[PDB]
Amino acid sequence: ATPYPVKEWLQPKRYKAHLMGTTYVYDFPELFRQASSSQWKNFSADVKLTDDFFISNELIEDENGELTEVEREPGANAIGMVAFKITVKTPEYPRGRQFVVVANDITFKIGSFGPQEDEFFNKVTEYARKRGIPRIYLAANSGARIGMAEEIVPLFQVAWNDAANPDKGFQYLYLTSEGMETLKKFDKENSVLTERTVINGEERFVIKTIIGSEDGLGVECLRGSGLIAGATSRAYHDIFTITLVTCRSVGIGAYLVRLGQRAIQVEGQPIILTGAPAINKMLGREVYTSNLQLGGTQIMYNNGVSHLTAVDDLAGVEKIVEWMSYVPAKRNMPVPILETKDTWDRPVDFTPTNDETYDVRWMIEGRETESGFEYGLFDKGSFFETLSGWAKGVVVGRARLGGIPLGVIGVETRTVENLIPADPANPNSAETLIQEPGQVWHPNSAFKTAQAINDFNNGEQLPMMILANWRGFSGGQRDMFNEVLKYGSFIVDALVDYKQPIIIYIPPTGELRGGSWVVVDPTINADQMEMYADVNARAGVLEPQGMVGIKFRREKLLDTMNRLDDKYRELRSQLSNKSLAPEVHQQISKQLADRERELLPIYGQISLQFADLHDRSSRMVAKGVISKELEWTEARRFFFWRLRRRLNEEYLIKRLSHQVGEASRLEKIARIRSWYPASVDHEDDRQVATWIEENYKTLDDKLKGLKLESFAQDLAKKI
Amino acid sequence: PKRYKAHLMGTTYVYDFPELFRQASSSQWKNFSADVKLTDDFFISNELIEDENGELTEVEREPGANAIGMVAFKITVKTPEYPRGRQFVVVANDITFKIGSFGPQEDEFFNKVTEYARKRGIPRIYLAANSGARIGMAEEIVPLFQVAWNDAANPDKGFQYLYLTSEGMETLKKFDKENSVLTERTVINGEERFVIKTIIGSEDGLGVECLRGSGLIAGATSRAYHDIFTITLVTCRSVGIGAYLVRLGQRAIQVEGQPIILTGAPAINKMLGREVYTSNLQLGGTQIMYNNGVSHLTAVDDLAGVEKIVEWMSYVPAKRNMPVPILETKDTWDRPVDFTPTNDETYDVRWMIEGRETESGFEYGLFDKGSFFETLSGWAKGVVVGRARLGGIPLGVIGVETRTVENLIPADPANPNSAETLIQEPGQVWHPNSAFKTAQAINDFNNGEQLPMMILANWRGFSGGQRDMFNEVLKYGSFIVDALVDYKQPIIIYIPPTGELRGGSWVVVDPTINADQMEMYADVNARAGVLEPQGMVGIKFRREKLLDTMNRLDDKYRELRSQLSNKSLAPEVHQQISKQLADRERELLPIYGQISLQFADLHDRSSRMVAKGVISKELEWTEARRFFFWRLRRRLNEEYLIKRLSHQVGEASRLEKIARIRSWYPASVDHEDDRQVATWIEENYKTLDDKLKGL
Ligand SMILES: Nc1ncnc2[nH]cnc12
Repeated sequence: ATPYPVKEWLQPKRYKAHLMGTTYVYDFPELFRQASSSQWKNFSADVKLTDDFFISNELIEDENGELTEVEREPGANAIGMVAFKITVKTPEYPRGRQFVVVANDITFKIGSFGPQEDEFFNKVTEYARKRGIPRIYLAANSGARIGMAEEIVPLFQVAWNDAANPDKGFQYLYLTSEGMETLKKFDKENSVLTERTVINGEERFVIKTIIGSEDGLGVECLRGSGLIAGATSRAYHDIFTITLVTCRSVGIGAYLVRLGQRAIQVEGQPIILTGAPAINKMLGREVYTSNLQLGGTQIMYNNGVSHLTAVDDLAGVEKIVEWMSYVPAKRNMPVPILETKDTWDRPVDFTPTNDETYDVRWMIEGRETESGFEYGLFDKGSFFETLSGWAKGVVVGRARLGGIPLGVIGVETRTVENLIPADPANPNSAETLIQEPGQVWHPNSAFKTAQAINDFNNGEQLPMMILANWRGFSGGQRDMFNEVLKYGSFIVDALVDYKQPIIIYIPPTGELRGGSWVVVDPTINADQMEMYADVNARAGVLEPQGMVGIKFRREKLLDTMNRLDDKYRELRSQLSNKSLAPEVHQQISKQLADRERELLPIYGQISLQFADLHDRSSRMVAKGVISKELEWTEARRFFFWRLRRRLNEEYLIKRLSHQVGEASRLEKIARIRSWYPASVDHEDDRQVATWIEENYKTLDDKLKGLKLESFAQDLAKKI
Repeated sequence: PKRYKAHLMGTTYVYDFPELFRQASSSQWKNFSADVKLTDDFFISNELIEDENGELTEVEREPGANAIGMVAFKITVKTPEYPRGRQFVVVANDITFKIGSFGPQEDEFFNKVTEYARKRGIPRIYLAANSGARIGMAEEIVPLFQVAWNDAANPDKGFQYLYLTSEGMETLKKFDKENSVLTERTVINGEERFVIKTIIGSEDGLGVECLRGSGLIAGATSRAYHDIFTITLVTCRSVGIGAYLVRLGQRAIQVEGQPIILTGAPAINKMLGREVYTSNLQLGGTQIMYNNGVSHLTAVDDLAGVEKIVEWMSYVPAKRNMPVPILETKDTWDRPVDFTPTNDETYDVRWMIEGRETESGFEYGLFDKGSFFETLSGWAKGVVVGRARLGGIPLGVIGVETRTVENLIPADPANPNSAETLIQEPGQVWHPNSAFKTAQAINDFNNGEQLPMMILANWRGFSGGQRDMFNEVLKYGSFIVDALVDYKQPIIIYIPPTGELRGGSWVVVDPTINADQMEMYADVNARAGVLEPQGMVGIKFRREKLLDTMNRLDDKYRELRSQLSNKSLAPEVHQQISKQLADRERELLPIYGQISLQFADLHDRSSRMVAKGVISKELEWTEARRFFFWRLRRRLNEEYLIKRLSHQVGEASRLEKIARIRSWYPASVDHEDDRQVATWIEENYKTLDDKLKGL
């Protein structure tokens, strides 16, 4: 009979949790242990983990409401919101990093949000924020806590219109002196707001407002939803936030998942507002058959609300751990550099061809060809895609470049068949398929791009590379009506807001035209952006077919003919050098038309090539619009050292902006680069980075001392 | 001439706009105080131009000698809100200078102007009339290039590359343009052919350099919207960067038939090898941009367009961080609010806001008669966004349409199976568009306008259906929260009379979201609760509990209940009685369900809201105008004091600042009386001022 203690017996709560299809909240810490363990297996199997590599500390409020640490038997939570402070030693943080886990106890009042759960959830968020560590939220709730005064139930009355016929209706509810007394025989007068009265022989205290002695019935909870809605809203711009939906999320539940932005949905676990049964009655019909139709994975994932989906709670936890490996340990710390086995010093194997279609992910991480492995731009097996089920025109995810973490955005060259499911509420609604052309921003892909730039920026504080390859925005009616202009603008706002280095880069077979260029041009945020174009990329306000349709028309094509074709030329002269007889002019005009009707194609071809010669990177360098043109196969090596140099100098600027007399970026960049010895030329990225890194110790000193002179000069002289 | 050109375009000639502003300004007065006779210098417009150092400077010159396609004027006019005058610059595209194209210079000038406005904190108006980014080819290489055919005979069989002769090469050297093409010498039979590797041109503004400029200003306008009041009028057409410029400025009035697009119908039909679109208006006309919210407003023509810009400005400050422009008017603050909603029949939230004329007289609304200036009225009509004055105090106001919206949607021309679809949007419920409109308004009221705000909250919650959820309603609702967090002025949330605020709706407008600026108030005739009664009984007062209530308040039902449990009868007897138990339940159930509803409703009252301390006070509609006028005025005054304070060598926290201030008042002042506190502060701005510097 079970060789070991049945845990669902020792703690029935655990069984209720399992009965509702989710993990028992006090069992989630172990799930994070298991995932952190795998993190190491997948990175270095010969590593031997002790037991102190993972530490989970439960946090509960003390008397002054200050969260402290407590070790105690699970199932002892007085409120339905629990929290843990994890501090685990991971590959990118051998000495360990820390984060907090906030979770609804789904067994406690079905995970409902009451004033206490709310204030606790808020108290925890500020705990993380003040420390700068990530805030993980496991959501499994039933929303705001509802209720009625159960004390007024057993004793209210009905001022009927006609006592002997209740059907005729009533006029008001009230309590008898008896009831009015029954309340104090327990001290619950506040439970109601009455108004004295007498009648055909009796007392009548009409109820004007039922309030209830119990806390957590209505608006006070609503008040608490808002405290935490704005708290998360704020946290997202301050620390790495992320929510995992483990059973379901309703009301502020569905709003907290979104406000935290990054969200992982376990399949079968709905994210909803008002439930299907409620909607059905509302609509007076049996329209929906399951909450999944409202907030299931085919909605929230295809929608973009859920950045990822997981088959079960453990899978979802492993995805949170994986996501964190890219983020800094705490706010304002250098990005977690984890050198893999895929050295930076190598060529880039897979290369596109302006013919055969390709998956942009190949360029990103590589291809597993039937004859070996073609390495991509980034570290082998490092790409961690996100928002994969929404706006597939774009490809966003995290990655590592020579061990350096960064956000990556690519363009999907293949046409996406976005299939929209019919609306059950509309008897004559039809499943419909939208075809989204590759290399073109649509309302959804623009918004997605914006979302990604913002998520790399706010909590992750990451560098980012955009393999820009857009022919523009869709300008057709439908997409203009769907406000592609608004989502397109969001892109600019996101880049202006970005605080880490940005690399824009038109890849090989790529191009970046009119509308698309304006939203990614370095000038938008000169401080962090830089653009590069592959020697084999293209760029211009219009495409040749377009550029020609306006500045290389027929007449012009013909002028080129008369100048470059002997037959057409000599023919032109005969029609304009001598007065010919009608019969002869006709005879020759025909020979003209037929010649035009034979060279025209080739010549039209010639004009395109003329146009395409301006759309070259060489011109980009010439006009000073990019920083450099590059050799694709050499990109990895090049960017590896450009990012590392950029990052290294940025870290120095930030320090040189923590003291007193704030100076312009320029000056800080001056002061810094004068620290370099003649033996290292500024223009050399690998020369600078290596330098800064080899002297961090020394540098650290120079900066600290720089502050001392300040915080002691303004004082020494403050006479 | 120039004028004629511009008029062929359908727009007004650039140097004729100031005259239009002038005309509109004189109107403001005729509307304000008729009998006034402005003097020619009540308005002053100076054209701005670049100088040696490139630094903008004012000048007076020939209305038409601009060397670029971007023009700028510095308006300075005396208005009703600013008698001693207010300022603002106006940048525009010269539609006759290369079709308002954006060459690198038009760009760096525009950017230059924007920063000029941003540094002085003054509004930046933009008149859009352009063809987008400038395009061109190295025209000097067209008569000089050669084709190395596969076979000079039968040229139709291809070519290998373009080059320049030894001559053409000298043709460039001569006219000092040897830098128009990057080339590479070759050794064919006869002489050398410079193989064209890439063309550059001698003229500037042919491609990418143009795009750079486009970007530079895209981020410049993006930045300006968060720094100064920005607005733009679409006078002729706006293409590409022009259209992105209209959006990035956020505020936009669109002149009818003046399209805003990214690519013309021609290019697109061409793009789809078929005659899809007939007009550019189908792509960016007011039926497109106005209905979708990109164009807050539309004007019949340029003058009307400019008028609306001037009317919009009468609500915003003169320069960044300037006290909102108070403008007391005929309709004084001390009066009751007339129009009142009635759960019975339907109403228009506007009547509540601006009053309505009745076949008896003018029923005054909550705000100053005639001061409502609605915007974004062609998009998401579930919400009513606008600006008005409360006893002269300007402020953004958001109300809720209670009447169903019949959203009509045009078929898609490029999809031959498309059909005009009519989506009905129910009242008092957020949908993706209305939630989005709500956040946009809050964002626009806060960024350049810097206005206080009152939201007459009346929402059953968000749409939970599949469609509205599939369409991301969850994303736009959250936008609202972010907008409130960012708010920098005083906010007032007021659940109006026949109104309510439930589970999902209440969470995005709670005062705790931004304790520093918000406050909530509920009418004594309003409702609130996580669930609506129907929903509450649905869970907490079901069939069973209902029966338990019948068995307690209905004598015969208990009689019957008793018999079946206090004596043990014969089969036929137990059957008969059980039957009559049912007949009784199917008689009272209805009216008893009514009771459970009433029972639930008594929990959703403002009194409980006060009891719980979730609102500030319950109020009476008719008496709201009076209450709010002094609460706002009062808070405006304390905020003023909060800033003058904070601004010192020890900045503390709200609670603290607001407490060192309130500790300055006379001990006899009631920190709870708004009129008295405002009155005192105003009577002591200097006395208060002295004390400040006294630290
Ligand atoms: N934007 C533009 N610039 C220059 N010439 C053009 N011809 C048509 N559109 C143009």
